[PDB]
Amino acid sequence: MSHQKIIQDLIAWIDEHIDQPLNIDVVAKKSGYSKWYLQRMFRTVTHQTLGDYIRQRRLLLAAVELRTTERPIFDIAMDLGYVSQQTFSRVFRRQFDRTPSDYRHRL
Amino acid sequence: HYIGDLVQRTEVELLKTPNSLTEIKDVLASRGLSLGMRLENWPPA
Amino acid sequence: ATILAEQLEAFVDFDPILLRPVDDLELTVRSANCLKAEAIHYIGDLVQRTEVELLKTPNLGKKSLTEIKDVLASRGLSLGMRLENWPPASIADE
Repeated sequence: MSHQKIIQDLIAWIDEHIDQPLNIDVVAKKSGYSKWYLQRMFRTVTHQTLGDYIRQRRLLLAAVELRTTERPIFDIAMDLGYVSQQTFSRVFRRQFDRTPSDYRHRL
Repeated sequence: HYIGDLVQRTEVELLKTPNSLTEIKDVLASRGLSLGMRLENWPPA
Repeated sequence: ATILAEQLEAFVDFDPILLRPVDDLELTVRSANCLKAEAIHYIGDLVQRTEVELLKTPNLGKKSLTEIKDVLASRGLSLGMRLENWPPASIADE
């Protein structure tokens, strides 16, 4: 089994469990590998990062929880690896170039 | 309408009404409660 | 009162999706793509293996306990239950 089949399984590993507290100590242990070694092979298969991409699906989930659900900004961050919305609102100007308040207005 | 309904409607449910997130955490910790409980067979009325 | 009560004793009077691949069983995302990597490419091999090591492999997590047991609750299948004839001649992988 080549490693390009490993990371193909890893793209369906998280697509249901980004609302869960999913950390690297779960992803590495339930893959059969170590904590660091999964990140070296992750570059040569999809050209992007791993610890930011789980945020990139988490910040994708916050936008589809804002354009559909009435949940506030402060405690969507509580389930997605943040302890407050102060940093969680800040990276959204990097990921989608918008404010977490301004997305729901422009339809 | 209920105090026990307010614990079902967690802290990711209340804040978008116009016109307290830290004050409710003070008023629960004074009298021994918590926010975000999951209840069952409620309300029985 | 036993002397008295002994005087009154004469006066008191085939399933279609069991033969299905796991990835086309209409489940959630990480409930189906983790069975085929442990020689379970059918539904018949999942019901006949011990659960105290199957979820403890480094491919399956904690949230998969429900949906495997969701199939196992309705039709009447048991944990580690043997079957009469699940496997046909056609077996494959991805």
